[PDB]
Amino acid sequence: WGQPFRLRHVTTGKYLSLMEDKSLLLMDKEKADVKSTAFTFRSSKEKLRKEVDGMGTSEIKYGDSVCFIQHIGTGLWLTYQSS
Amino acid sequence: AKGEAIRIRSILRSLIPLGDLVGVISIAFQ
Amino acid sequence: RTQTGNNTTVNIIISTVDYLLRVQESISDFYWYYSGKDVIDEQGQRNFSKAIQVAKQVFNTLTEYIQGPCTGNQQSLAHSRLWDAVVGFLHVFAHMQMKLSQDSSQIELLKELMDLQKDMVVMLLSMLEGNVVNGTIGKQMVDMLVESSNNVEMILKFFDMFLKLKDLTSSDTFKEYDPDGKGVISKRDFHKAMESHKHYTQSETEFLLSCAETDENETLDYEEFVKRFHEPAKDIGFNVA
Amino acid sequence: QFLRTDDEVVLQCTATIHKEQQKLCLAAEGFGNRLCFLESTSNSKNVPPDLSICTFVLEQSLSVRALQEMLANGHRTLLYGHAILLRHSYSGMYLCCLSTSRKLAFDVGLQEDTTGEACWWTIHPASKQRSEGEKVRVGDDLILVSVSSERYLHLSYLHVDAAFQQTLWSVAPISSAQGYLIGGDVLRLLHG
Repeated sequence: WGQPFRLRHVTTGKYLSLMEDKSLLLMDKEKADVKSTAFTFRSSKEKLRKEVDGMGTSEIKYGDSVCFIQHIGTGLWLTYQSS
Repeated sequence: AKGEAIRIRSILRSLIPLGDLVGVISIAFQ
Repeated sequence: RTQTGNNTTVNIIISTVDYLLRVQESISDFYWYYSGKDVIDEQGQRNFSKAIQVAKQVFNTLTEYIQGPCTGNQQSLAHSRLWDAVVGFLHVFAHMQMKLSQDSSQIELLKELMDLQKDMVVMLLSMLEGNVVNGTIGKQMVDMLVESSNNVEMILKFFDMFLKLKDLTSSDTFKEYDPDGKGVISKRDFHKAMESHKHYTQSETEFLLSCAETDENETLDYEEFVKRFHEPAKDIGFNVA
Repeated sequence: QFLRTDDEVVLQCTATIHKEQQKLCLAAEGFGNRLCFLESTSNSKNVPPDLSICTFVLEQSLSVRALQEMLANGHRTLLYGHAILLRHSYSGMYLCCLSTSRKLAFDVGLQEDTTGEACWWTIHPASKQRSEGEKVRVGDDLILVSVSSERYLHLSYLHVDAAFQQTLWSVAPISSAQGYLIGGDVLRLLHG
């Protein structure tokens, strides 16, 4: 939890870059930077590591966790809009 | 086949790749 | 080890560990050169026993450095690269005792290697004495048995196939079946002997019959096959146990 | 700490052309493209590097005479003077030394069959201090020499090829439990 993550969609090869000046968009390798796309995951909608060696300690499962995306650069949380 | 003898001989193939024959014909009549 | 009253220290014991590691590696490289041809020349034996004595001598020094329980010697040598050298020696030991113990001419070098085996386990056992219960050094030696379990299984089976030999020999269930008992037991007689003692997988009966003597008709001695052989497998195997 | 068998590492350099720390690493695709190629890692915040097609997995380390023993036809730790394999961690192809060129600098390709001396590489120390027989720590600079072609893993100008001129190569670790999120992975992002 809390370490940053970039996201690449696989079937295209683009990066989910948060251009909140317009919208959460999908841009390429050369255009994507750190603050444009880097996300973390937390247990909840709250806001209250990075330097280890080895393969680390397994924090998060696959099936049994509900993670929430908190962007580094803007603090934004992913949401939906209300076949 | 003695193993490394092949690979040294291949290194010998790798250098002067039979363009020696230009030297073969060019010398013999000067 | 620590050399206080002078100016700059030279920890000589790690240096002699490193020389042992060198000789270990070169014995291991001599193994691979005879890993396939399996009938060793006079020059190979003459050179090889000449190396065996040197390895015997450096293990006697590694005993009598650490044989007194001066614990700092144990600690300082515990974190060096001894364990890998020991692992490499065991990997020599298993396959070497296997393919050596199959001829009549290889008796002498096998004597020498069992001797080296004895002083090597003398060194390792004499190292492991300042234990408590779950000591660090005991954990290290557990771990080197873990990482090279395979070949040590071969050496334990090699001890079995000449300890149980004297056991199944010493009973008069076939040693009485020859009327003479004067070292005359035929190869088919010894085959129907050793299979019907019923402690032997038949591959290892083939191993012993391939090993034994092939003594000029089909026979084999009692005294000068197993009582010949049963002494060193007792002596080293004692220390192993 | 050390580089144990059957983990996941890379190979890497720095390209210096007029004050460049152009940190290129090694990548190869396979898949209708046998020749290996480059991947810069200096431009990290600039470009997130496509790192899935760069990594490799050690299958097997042995000694040189043990390589002869295999050529008669268990997570050990490698030492300077071992012969190793390098499978491409993605494609499953093994990294080898091709007998073609693009002088006499041989090309570097991927292949399938582990037979023959193409797939195999010795290691040599890039240190007067650290030398033969001892371990390879994390991040040790090292030279790789093929068994068959007996050429160094050369970085040319920018080609990557087997040549008679040495080239430094650094190694960095990448990875080494079940049901647990482990990085570098492709997955689905459910909603409910």
